[PDB]
Amino acid sequence: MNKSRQKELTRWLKQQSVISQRWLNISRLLGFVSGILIIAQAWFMARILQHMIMENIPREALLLPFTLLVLTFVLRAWVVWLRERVGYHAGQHIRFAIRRQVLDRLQQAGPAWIQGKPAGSWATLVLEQIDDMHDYYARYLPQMALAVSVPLLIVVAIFPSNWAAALILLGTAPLIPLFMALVGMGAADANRRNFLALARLSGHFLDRLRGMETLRIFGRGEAEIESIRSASEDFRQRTMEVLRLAFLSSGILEFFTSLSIALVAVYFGFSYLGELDFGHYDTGVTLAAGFLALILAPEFFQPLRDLGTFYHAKAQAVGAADSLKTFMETPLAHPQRGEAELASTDPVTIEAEELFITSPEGKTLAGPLNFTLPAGQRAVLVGRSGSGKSSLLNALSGFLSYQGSLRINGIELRDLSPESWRKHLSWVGQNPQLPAATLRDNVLLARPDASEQELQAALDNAWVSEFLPLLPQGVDTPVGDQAARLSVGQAQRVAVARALLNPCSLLLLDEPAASLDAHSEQRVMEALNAASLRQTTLMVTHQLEDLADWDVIWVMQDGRIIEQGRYAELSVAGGPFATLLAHRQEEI
Amino acid sequence: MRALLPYLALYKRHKWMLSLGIVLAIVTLLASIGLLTLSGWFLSASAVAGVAGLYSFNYMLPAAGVRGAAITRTAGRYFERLVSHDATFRVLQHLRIYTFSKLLPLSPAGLARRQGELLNRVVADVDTLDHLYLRVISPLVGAFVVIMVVTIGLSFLDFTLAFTLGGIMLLTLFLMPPLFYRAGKSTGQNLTHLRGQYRQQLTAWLQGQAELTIFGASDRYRTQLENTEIQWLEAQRRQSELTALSQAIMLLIGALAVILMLWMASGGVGGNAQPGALIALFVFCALAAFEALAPVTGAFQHLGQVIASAVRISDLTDQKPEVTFPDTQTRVADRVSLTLRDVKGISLQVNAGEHIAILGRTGCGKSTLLQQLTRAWDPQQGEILLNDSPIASLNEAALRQTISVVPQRVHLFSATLRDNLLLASPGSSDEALSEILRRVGLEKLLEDAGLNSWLGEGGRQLSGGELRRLAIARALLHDAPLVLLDEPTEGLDATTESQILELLAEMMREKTVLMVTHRLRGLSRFQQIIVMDNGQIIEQGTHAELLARQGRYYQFKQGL
Ligand code: HEB
Ligand SMILES: Nc1ncnc2c1ncn2[C@@H]1O[C@H](COP(=O)(O)OP(=O)(O)OP(=O)(O)O)[C@@H](O)[C@H]1O
Ligand SMILES: [Mg+2]
Repeated sequence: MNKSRQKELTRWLKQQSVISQRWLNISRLLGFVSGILIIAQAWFMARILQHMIMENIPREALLLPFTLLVLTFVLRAWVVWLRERVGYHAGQHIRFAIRRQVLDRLQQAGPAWIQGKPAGSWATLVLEQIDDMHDYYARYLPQMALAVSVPLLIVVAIFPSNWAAALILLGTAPLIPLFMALVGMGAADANRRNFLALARLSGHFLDRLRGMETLRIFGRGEAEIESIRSASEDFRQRTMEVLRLAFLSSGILEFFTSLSIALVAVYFGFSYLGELDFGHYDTGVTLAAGFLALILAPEFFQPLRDLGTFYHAKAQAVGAADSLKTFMETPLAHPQRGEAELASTDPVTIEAEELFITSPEGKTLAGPLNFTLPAGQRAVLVGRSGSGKSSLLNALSGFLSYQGSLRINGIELRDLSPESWRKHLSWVGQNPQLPAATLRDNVLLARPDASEQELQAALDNAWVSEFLPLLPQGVDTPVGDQAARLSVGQAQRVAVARALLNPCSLLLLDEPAASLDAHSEQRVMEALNAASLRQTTLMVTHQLEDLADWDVIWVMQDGRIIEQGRYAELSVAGGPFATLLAHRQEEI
Repeated sequence: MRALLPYLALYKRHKWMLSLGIVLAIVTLLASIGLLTLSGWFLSASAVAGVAGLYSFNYMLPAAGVRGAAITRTAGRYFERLVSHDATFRVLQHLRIYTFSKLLPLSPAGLARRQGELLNRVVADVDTLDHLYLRVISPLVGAFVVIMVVTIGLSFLDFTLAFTLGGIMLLTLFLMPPLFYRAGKSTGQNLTHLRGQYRQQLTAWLQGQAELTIFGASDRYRTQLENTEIQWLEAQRRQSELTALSQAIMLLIGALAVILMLWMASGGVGGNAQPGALIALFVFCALAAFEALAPVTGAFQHLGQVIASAVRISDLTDQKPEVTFPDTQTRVADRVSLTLRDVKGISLQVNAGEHIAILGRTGCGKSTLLQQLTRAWDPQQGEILLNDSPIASLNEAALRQTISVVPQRVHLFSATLRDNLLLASPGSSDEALSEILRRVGLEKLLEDAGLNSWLGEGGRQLSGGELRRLAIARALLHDAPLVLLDEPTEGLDATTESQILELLAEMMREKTVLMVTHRLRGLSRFQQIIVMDNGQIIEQGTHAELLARQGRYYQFKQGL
């Protein structure tokens, strides 16, 4: 149909709605009941009002029509209550399925993709933006079904009593879509871009707030207030130009509901006076037919006027569907999942032949890698920042897909089943994260069914028990969000304790002592130097002076291993390592 | 709701656009009520008149009111929307300026206490305060004024009938919104608790995905996370279970008014035993008058959010800044000689035009020396003098001009390359701007869309080596006699580090440079090296002097 982004996103929003079609159909059925109970309510009010005004009947005689009018009002409130609890269910069961799809996809992509954006950027996509679509499904979609049931059902009711009053309402029925096709649909997509500019203006304010420290030292306080003023005024002027067209739809709908109420009153008003003798079916025009048409004339346009009240329900779901549609459609290259399984639990031998490491988007991270790590031999990766050192450790963990040959004990890493390969793996990792609740669960993450003796043995071997008394509750201290209770030096030792709790075939250590205290560096490397001799170890570091005892060194630059050898020969060779060692020794 | 007073007073800037928008909202509602009430009376009045009263009915006067009520409703709705949206964007503009103008005089200190996620609440709280007018004030004030105008104007017919329609409408404006805000307070508290627990568990599941999948715990933490969603989705249901009740009751109340008008006005309107046409006047007024009350119950719920956002913003902006700048007049000196006395009480003298290096080890001692040298906070220890005068005597406009800082954290604004450098110098020639980029070795940024490439969120993220060069470009553009280098060449490779140090010496030669570093590269060029631990200068002197005396600088060069 239409190639605009407004219609492409709105089509996506409706395709996600079949998860809860059952509820959107009950809400549609209850809209027909609302239309019937509106007509019955109007027919009783008109029938009561005619008796009092024309026939002069006391109110006490009209105890039956008053009773039926009250039930019709009571049933209307029941349907309204039912129709909105059904409406909530439709929205809830859609967001649950979309949130599950986002988490499934973002888990399949793995940490290689989750680290591409800040953690708060994913929570906006999962909490705020998925929830922004609730009102489209709970309110806007059910109301847009009500805007075609009730108006058509009102006309069928007033048609038998008076066809002229039915044409007044029906005559205005096709003009409203006609306005939309001509000029209304064009402004709808222009509005969608103003909501993007309003979200972009909110990032211009957040940027000036995040950089107040930089604006302060340059004396740009007053010149950024003017920058805020100009950006805000620029947005408002451009938005108000569009909103002059977009607010005609609200004005036209108010003109047609006012002209139709006026026409019903004028036609019926003069039909009683005898000036007009058309419209009725030769049975004469009564006051009951006039009130039925007049009571139902506002209700003919009420579903359409209420659909403009739910505009922002659609406008904020389209803004959310703008971000969820691209997320669910970005092409991701998941590392291949095999079916093989490692034979034994002895330390593994790693061989790489013309190995290339590829990011999920498709970019190459580490160039041609050729190395061999026999069983049980510790190895060191060194190099400059951004030289692809973590990519090698990510690839060995199974987080990045590789184009070359990377064999674990003579078995390709692609063919190894990740569920069983990662049981023979222990990674301390860079920027460690303690995702459990309490400090006892963070350590026991490797295996929750561990004896208290092994827990204490792991806590002692990792030098975590020495600062446990400083913690209030000891081993049961809750680390909290991002381990605010543990410092970066002592949260780094809990990661070591977690790594050493379970036996492993390959131990990967990525910058373990980087950005720790002078004391936590001693404690972490004391444990990791001793723990690296029990199995195959691959450590990434810049503490080049400490690493005089490791079996091999891989100086990695520009994604390639440019120098290999022991520390005794590389330090004095005068090549890439000597430059790195010379640069490192300047730091105090 | 006393928390809204500092922000209600912000409305004084646009009190004619804001009050016009409310007036147009009331006028539109009275045209809706007027048109249907007048239509209802016209039908009944002409029905009882019949054909016999055709000549003596005077139907021209009602028709002039039907024409006017349809135009007033048509145009009032169109300008209700325009005026109230224009005014909402003006309120937001003045809120953003007010918040920024109050958060800047307390920039380093006040917000110091996670400052990353604090600002996302500030941005979201200013947005929520922007909703107070259209989402809260306009519906509640509009409903009350509409009810009174109906109640007052409808009492020229029957006082008893007018008061029992307005009394019903006034009761449900003042009693029904508070009774539902109170009803859902328990669930609204349990809804905020479970939302932030899900966010905490989600973030810990995405951030720790490498740790969780390697240690085989990714599935059982997704389960705990998807159980907090189930509890959260149940608290969200019980919140709708109550909004579905506040909409059914609003339908029953407006049904009660119609029943009462049909019944009470049956007995009589005023002194009229048989009201006749006046029965339909009151019934059709009760049918249309309850459209003014539709937004009010949901306009009170959002008032709780606006109040909550108001205290959060007032807790920040209504802080006392740590430093107060005198409003005096000073001429910026071409040469600045910096001297310090007893600031854990370190004293140093920096003559004009000479470079200084400070060799504090990181972690063991953090150099807040550059922070109180830019008046982020006052030095409690002692006195800091700038060019033989106290630093506190300089007004902010001249303090900024006399000190140029290259902070360790370089901020890359979401703006063009030209806007990231006109920061330093407000007016610089487009060529003089481009010369500095070549000098600092940033000619690569000039290759593609030079001085027009979007930097930051929009695109073109700078690397660490290229981002340090940008901070130095800002310092070199913003010509100041005194330059404070905050750990430059940290986290950069050996090639870039040597490139910047030579850039520092060649470009900043007639400037008083005070460098804070924990490296040892290129300290021979710096005269009077200062070495300190935990804020205590062990010794000092030129590069040769330190080696001769065999102090702490000597063992540093020995690898010990
Ligand atoms: C430009 C884009 C846009 C924007 C941005 C906006 C922004 C806004 N807004 Fe708007 N709207 C619109 C577009 C818009 N808008 C429209 C179009 C309409 C119409 C709808 C109907 O029809 O009604 C409205 C309508 C409207 C209204 C009425 C309706 C209801 O009630 O619901 C209101 C109240 C509002 C508020 C508001 C606010 C507060 C804001 C801030 C954020 N809004
Ligand atoms: N997931 C990714 N997607 C895209 N590019 C990436 C990704 N991870 C790393 N890179 C980039 O690939 C190159 C190598 O990065 P990598 O993290 O492997 O280096 P590193 O030496 O381990 O880093 P550091 O010095 O910070 O420890 C850099 O340009 C880096 O920014
Ligand atoms: Mg790395």
